[PDB]
Amino acid sequence: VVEAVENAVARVADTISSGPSNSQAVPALTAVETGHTSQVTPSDTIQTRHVRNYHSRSESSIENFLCRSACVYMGEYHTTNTDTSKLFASWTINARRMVQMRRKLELFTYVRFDMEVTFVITSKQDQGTQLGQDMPPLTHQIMYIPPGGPIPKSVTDYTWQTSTNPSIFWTEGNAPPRMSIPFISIGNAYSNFYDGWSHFSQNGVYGYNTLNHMGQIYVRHVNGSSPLPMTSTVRMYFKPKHVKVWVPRPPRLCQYKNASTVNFTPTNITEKRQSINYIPETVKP
Amino acid sequence: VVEAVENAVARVADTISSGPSNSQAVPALTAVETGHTSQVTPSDTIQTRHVRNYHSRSESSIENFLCRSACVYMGEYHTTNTDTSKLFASWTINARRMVQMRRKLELFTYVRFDMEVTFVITSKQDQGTQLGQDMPPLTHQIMYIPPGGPIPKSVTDYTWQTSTNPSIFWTEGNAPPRMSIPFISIGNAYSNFYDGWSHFSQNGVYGYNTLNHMGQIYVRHVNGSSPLPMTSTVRMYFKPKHVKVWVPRPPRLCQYKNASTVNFTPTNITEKRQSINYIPETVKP
Amino acid sequence: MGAQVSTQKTGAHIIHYTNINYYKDAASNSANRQDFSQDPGKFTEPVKDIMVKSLPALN
Amino acid sequence: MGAQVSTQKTGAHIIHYTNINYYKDAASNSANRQDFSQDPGKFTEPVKDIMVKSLPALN
Amino acid sequence: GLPVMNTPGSNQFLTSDDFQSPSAMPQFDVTPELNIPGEVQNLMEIAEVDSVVPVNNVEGKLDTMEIYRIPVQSGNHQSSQVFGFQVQPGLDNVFKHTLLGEILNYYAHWSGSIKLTFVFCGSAMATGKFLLAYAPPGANAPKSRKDAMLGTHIIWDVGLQSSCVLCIPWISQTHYRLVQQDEYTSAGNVTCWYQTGIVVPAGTPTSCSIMCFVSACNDFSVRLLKDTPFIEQSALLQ
Amino acid sequence: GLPVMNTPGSNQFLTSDDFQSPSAMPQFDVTPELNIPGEVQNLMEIAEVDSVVPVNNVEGKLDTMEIYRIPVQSGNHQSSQVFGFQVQPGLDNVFKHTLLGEILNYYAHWSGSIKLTFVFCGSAMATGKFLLAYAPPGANAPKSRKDAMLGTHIIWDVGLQSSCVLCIPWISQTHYRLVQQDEYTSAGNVTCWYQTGIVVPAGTPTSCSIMCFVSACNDFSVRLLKDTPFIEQSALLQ
Amino acid sequence: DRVRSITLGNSTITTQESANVVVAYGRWPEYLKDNEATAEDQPTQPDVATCRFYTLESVTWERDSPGWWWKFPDALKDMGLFGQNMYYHYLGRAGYTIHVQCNASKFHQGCLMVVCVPEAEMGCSQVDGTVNEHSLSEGETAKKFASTSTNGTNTVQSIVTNAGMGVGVGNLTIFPHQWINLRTNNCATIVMPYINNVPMDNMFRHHNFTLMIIPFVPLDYSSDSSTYVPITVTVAPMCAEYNGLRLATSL
Amino acid sequence: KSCPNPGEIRNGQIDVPGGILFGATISFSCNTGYKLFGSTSSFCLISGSSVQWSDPLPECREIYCPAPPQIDNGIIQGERDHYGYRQSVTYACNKGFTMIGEHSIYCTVNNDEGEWSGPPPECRG
Repeated sequence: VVEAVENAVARVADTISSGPSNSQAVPALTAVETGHTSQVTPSDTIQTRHVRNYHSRSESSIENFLCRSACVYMGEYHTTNTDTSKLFASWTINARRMVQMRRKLELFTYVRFDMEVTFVITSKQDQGTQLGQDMPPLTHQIMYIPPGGPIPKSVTDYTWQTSTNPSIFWTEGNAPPRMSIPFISIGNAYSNFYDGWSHFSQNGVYGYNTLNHMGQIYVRHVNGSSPLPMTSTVRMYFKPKHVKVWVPRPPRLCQYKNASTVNFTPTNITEKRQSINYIPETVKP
Repeated sequence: VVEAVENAVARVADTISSGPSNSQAVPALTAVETGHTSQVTPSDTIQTRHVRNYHSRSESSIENFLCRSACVYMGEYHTTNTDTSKLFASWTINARRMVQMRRKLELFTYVRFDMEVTFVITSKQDQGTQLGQDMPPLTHQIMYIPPGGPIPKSVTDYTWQTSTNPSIFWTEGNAPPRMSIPFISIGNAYSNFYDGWSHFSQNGVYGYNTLNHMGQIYVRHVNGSSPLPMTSTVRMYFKPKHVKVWVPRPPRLCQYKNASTVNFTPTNITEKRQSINYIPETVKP
Repeated sequence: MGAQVSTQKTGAHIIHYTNINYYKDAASNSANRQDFSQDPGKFTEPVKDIMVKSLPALN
Repeated sequence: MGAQVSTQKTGAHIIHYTNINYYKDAASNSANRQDFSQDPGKFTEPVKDIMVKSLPALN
Repeated sequence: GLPVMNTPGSNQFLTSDDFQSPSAMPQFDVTPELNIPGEVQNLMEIAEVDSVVPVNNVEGKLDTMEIYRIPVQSGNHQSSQVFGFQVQPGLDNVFKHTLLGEILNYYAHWSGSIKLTFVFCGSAMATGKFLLAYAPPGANAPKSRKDAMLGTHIIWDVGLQSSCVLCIPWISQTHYRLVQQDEYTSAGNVTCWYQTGIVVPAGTPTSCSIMCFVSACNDFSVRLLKDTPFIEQSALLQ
Repeated sequence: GLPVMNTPGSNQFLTSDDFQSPSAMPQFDVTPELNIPGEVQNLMEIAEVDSVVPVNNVEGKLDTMEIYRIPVQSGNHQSSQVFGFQVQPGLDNVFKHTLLGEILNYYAHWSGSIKLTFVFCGSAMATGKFLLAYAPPGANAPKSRKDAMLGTHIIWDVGLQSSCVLCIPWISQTHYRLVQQDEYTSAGNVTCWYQTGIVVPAGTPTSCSIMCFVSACNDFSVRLLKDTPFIEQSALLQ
Repeated sequence: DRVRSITLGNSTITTQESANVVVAYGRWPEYLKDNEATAEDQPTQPDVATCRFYTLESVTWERDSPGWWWKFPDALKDMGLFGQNMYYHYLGRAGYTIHVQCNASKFHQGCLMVVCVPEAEMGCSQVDGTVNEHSLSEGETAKKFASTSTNGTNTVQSIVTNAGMGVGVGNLTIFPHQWINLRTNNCATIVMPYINNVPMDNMFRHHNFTLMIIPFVPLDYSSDSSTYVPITVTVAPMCAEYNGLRLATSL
Repeated sequence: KSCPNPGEIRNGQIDVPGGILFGATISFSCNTGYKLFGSTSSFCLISGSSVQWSDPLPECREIYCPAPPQIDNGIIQGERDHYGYRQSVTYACNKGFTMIGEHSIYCTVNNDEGEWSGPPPECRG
C-alpha cells in the first residue's frame, strides 16, 4: 500500500503592474505609533512591471533553519591517570556552553522539539618518551544519568551496569554513535529564558538553571587501562527535529559570559563611519 | 505502484538507394558564403544501395560525454609540522587547475549542471630515520566554506565546529567520501568564459575570476598530532550530472598557462608533411 | 508496504521519492523540511482595528 | 513503491531495470544518460531563407 | 541474506542530513501541546517587522540612544544633506545589526525589496517637506538635490500622518545578491535632502529629529544558510 | 535486520558509475532556467559544421593563414597534382585539428561518411574545371589523372555557385574504424587534378586559391570515449 | 533572390549581391518576458531612436592585412540615443543586426570571414599578464590582428591564426558567420539575439560579443584595377531595453 | 586636455595603460620578426599651442637572416637576398653526390636576431 502525500510549495508574491496615479489614496503616509508595520509593496510607490516571482522562502522556515547538527560540548578523558576522576567524562546537559547554537536557539523564548544526538569520539596517543605498543581498538560507553539516578565514582563502578539508564557502547573505527530523543520535558516547551527564581521568597537561583534539569552524561573507556597513556575527546552534536518555536526575541548583541546567566558587558550598538552622510566613492578611474 | 518509462533510441539515418541521374538538380553545387553547411548524403553524389543503419549517437550526447568523474585538485597536508599552515589543506573552488576537465568543459560557453563530488584521500608515512609506531586509523574532516564564512587559522580552530558549513568526517580504509551538489550559482548558467571586467570603469580583474565565487575547501586530520610525521594527499573529483550546455566554441589549441587567465603562447595550426601532395606509399613488397 | 511517495524539491522556470518508517516511535522519524507556512500579520500587524494601506493610518 | 521500470541499453541486429529514488532532493538523483535528442540545423543551417539541397544555393 | 554493496559516502557524518535513528527512550509519552501565543513558522516573519536603524552611527554616539535619531533643524539648510547610506542590509554597519540584518547574516544570498519608514519626531506645529531618494548603482552617490531628484525618490510632507515609507524596489540583474556584498552585487545608496525646509512658530524648539525603521517587503527571501560572524567564544562555558 | 551479503566490486570508486548520493545542500532552490540561445544536445552537432581544413600544411606555412588555401594557377599544369591527402579524420595532421578531428579525438571508434566542400576563391571571371577523386584503400595513391579517374570522383565546374561537395562515402568492412588508424582500418586517400585548366581574361590575376571545409554526414557516429592527446600539463595551476 | 532590404527605425539598407541572412541560432531578438525577468521596475523601450542602423568608420583591405575586430557594445556607446540610454541606465539588453559591406569589381579576388563570437575572452601577449581595456576595444576604431606573434605589455596576443583566444582560426565556423567572397557576394548579414547567462546585463562592463573580420584569401588585382577596397560595418540594435536609471556614468 | 591620437605602428603595437590625457605615457613594441627603430615611449607634454606627444612614432623594420651558408658539391635553387622571417632556402646536390640531412633551411628569429635553422645538407661522393 502506497500513499501519496501532497507538498505545496510557497512562492513569494509577484509584482503586479502599475501606472500613473493622481488620487487621495496615500499608501505611503502611515503612523508607526500604532505598532503596525507598513505593507507598501513597490507597486504602490513607483511604476512597476508585472514580474512572475518564483523564489521560495523554504530554507528560512524554522525546521530548515534549526535542523542542522551543531556541537554543544567537548570533553576529554584518559585511559590511565592518577586522579581516577579524569578516567571518565561527565557533564550536565544543556545547549548553553557553545555560543553558536545557543545564540541560534535564543531568537525564540519557548522551543519544543525532538532531537537527534550524535557523538564524535576521537582518541590520541599521549606524547611521551617510550611510545610504541599494540593496543587493540578502544571501545567506549556513554551513559545517560536522568535526574535522580546514582552517578559513577570510578570507571569500575557498579553504576555502569546500566540496567535502566540508556547507554551506548561503540568500538572506535565505525560510524559515529547516533540516537534520537523525544521531547523530554515537564513544561509544554523548553523555556530558553526564565525571569524568576526557584524559591517562593523571591530568592534562590535566577533564570534558566531553575527550570531545566535534564540529567548528566558519563563517558568511559570500556577496555581497561593502557600500557602507555592515551586521551580521548568526545564531542556531542544536537540536531532538533520536529521543531516548534514561540515568541521570538531580538538576537543577542553582546558576547556571552557564562552558561549560567545572561550577564554581559555593555557593547556599542553598531560600528562607526566617518559622518552621517558618508557613502564611499567607488566609481573612479 | 510501478511506473513504466519510455526510452526511445535514436539511430542514425539509413542510406536510401539511388540510380543514374541526368537532371538539372545539382545537390552538390552550393555556396558556403551563406554560412550554411551542405547536406549532401552520399546517395546524392554516387549510386548507393539501401543500407539499414543501426548505429546510435548515444555515447556522444552531452550527458554521456561529461558525466564522468575527473580530478580537479590535489593537495597535501601533514599531521605534524612547524608551520601550522601545512597541517591543513585549503583551496578556492574551480574546475580550472587541471587541463583535462577544463578543456572538456570549455567547448561550451555556458554550462549548467549538478555535480557528484568524490574525494580520494591517501596518507603515507614520511621518510625518516626512526620509523615504526602504532598509530590508529587516521580520520579526516573536509569542510566547505561558502563565500563569507570564517576560515580556519589552525587545525585547532573554533571554525571546525562546522555548525552550518557542511563537512565530512571519514576514517581511512573505507569507500571514498562522496556527496551531491546542486546548481549553486547566481546566474542562470556557469559561464566558463566572460569578456568583461568587475569594475564599471572598465578595469579591475578580467574574465572568469570576476564571475564565479564558490568558496573554499579546508581538509584536516581530526586525530591529532603524530609521534612521527605523516603526510596525506587529497584529490577531488567532479562529475557533472543533469547537464545542460549552450553556445559551443572551438576546442582549445594552445596549451594552458594559468588558472586565472586564457593567456597563451602562439602555436602552429597543425603539424607538417613533406609536400601538399604527399600520401605515403604503403602497398609495397 | 506502508510507504508514502511524496514530491521532491525541484526548481521552477521521476520527481517522487519514497518514505518508509521503521521504528515504533515518532521521535525517530525524519524532519519535516517540507512544511512551508506563514502568518506574518501576527507580528507585522498586531492591532485591534484593521488598517487598509490606502487610507490614512489615523483620521 | 514509487518505482519505475524502464528499458536497458541493448544492441540491435529481462531488458527492464528498476529505479527508486531515496533522497528528498533532485540534485541527488542519477544521471539522465538515456535522453538522445538532436537539432543540428541550429548550427548547421542557421539561415533566414531555406535552401533545398537540389536547387542552386543562389539564383 | 540480501547481497548489498556500499557506495561512497558510507559511514560518514554529514551535519545536514536527515535519516531516521533509534529512539533512546522508547514509548515515551510527551507533554501535551499548548497553544502558547505567538508562534513563529518562518524567519522572514521576524524580518518583516520594523526595527529602528542606527543611522547616526558616527563616533562618540555609538553607545548612546542618539545613534538612532537623525538631526533636523530650521533655517536655510537646503545646501546640506540630511543623511545618506549605502544599501547593504547585511554588511553596512547601519544595517547589519537590525532585525533584517541579524536575520540575513545567517544566510548567504538575499533577494527582495526593502521598506524604510521615516518618523518625524518634532513638535506638533513644525512643518517641513523632505526628499528621500534611492539611486541604483552605477555612479557615485549624488552630492546635490538636483542629482538625487533624478533617482527613485519620494517627497514626504510632514503632517498628521507622521511617518512615510520609501520602498526600495528590487533592481538587479542577478536573481539574488550576496549578503557579504562586493562591488559586483552592489545595491545602491539612499540620500535625503530638504525640499522646502522646516518652519516653526514662536515658542517651539528648532532642532527636531527623524528616525528610520527598516523592514523587508512581502517578496523578500534569503537562502544558503551560513554561520553568523557576530557571536564568538574562546573556550567552552560561554 | 535484513541479512545482506557483499559482492565483489564493493567499496570501490569506478570513475564512470552513476549512483545516487546525498545532497550536501538540502532543500536548495536553484536559479530558474533561461532559454539562452544555442543549446547543444549532442556532440555530433559540432562535428556536422564546416571547418576550414589546413591542407597546405607544408613547413614554413604552419603559423600562417596560407596553411588554409590551396594554390591554383593558369597555364598548362595538367601534369601537376593540385593536392592530395589521406582520409584519417582523427590522425592525419590535415584533419586532427578540425572540429571533426578535435571531436573525434575524444572517442576511439568512428563510422560514417564525410563531406568535403571546396570553395573557389579567385576572380569572378576565372573559369576552370577540377576533378576530385576518392580511392578506397587497397593500392597506392594515384599518380596520374587516368588513375584518379577510376576512383569515386566528381567533376566540379567553377561558376556562379562557387563551392562543390565531394561526399566521401563509407566503404569499409568493419562497422567501425579506429580513430588511431592503422593499415588494417585504413580509409583511403583523396586527390585533386585539373580537368581542363584555369582560363582568365586580360587584367585579372593568374594565381587563385581553393579552400576545403570538412564536416560529417548525417550518418556519422563515434563511440568508446577516451582522453584527448592534445592537452597536457606538467603541474597543477594550469 | 540576391536583392534585399532591411528597414530599421529611420534607416534602410539596400543590397543586390547578398548571399543570405544568418539568424544566429535560428533565434530572433525578443523582449524580456515576464517570467524570465528579475528586475522589478519598468524598463525604457525607445524602439526607434535606438534600434536603427549605426555606421562605424571603414577600414582599408590591403593586400597584406591580417584582420580586424570590434566589441559590441562599447562600439555603439557614442552612437546617438543608444549610447546615451546606455549611459544613464544600469542594466541593458538588446540584440543586433550586423551588416558588413565590402564591394569589389569582377577583376578582384578575395575572401573574408565575418564572424560573431560570444564572450570572446582574449589573451595577453605576456602570458603572465593582464590585458588593458584599450587593448580589447578602441570604440569604433577597429583593433587589428597581426601576421606574427605580438609583444608588448597588456596588448592582446593578436596573431591571426589563433584569433587572440587560443583556438584555431579555422574552427571559428562554429560561431554565427558568413563569408564575403569577392566573386559572389559583397555583404554579410548576421542577426544576433541576446546571448548571455543573465536576463539583462550591464553594458559598460561586459563586451557581450566580438565581431571579427578575417581575410582568409587575400586581395589581388592586375594592371590598373582599383587599389583601394574599403570595408564598412553597420550595426543596428533590436528589441533594446534598459532598466535601472540613475545619473550618467563616466569613464 | 587630450593629446592627439597616438596612431598605429604597423607590424607593431601601442600600449596606452592610462589614456592619452595630459601627462600620460604610452609604449611601443614590434611584432615577432621586426626590429624597433625609433623611440620606445611617448608622453603627453605641452607643445607650444597645444599638448602633443613627446616622441614621434617608431618603425618596425623587418629582421633578416644572413645569406644562407653555401655548401660544397651542391647548389641552391635560385639563391636570393632579402631572406626575411619564415622564408626558405632549398638546396640540392650535384652529379654523383648523395644528399644528407635537412635538404632545406628555414629562417626564424631568436633573441630578436635572425637565425637560420639547423645546418644545411651534405653532398657525399
